[PDB]
Amino acid sequence: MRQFNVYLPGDLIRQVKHFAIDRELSLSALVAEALRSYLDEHQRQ
Amino acid sequence: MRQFNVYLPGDLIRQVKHFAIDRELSLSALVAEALRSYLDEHQ
Repeated sequence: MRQFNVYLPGDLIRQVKHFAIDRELSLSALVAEALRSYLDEHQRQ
Repeated sequence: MRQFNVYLPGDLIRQVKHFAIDRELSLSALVAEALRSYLDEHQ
């Protein structure tokens, strides 16, 4: 795993952490899933 | 806005970065949309 750094709205970051807490997910796992799901959804040729 | 630091698979990071290049997005815009869409769909 490598370090990934990006600017986001502070309230988005809070919503993501809240969501992780409710599903007992690590941030790394949740964020990875959200990114993979978006890339999958938006893939084109 | 604020810095968000998280550890991810290196190959996913590269994939994300390549995608942002091809779609002419900032990483901030891309990541924000992926997270927002994920949260939106799953609530």
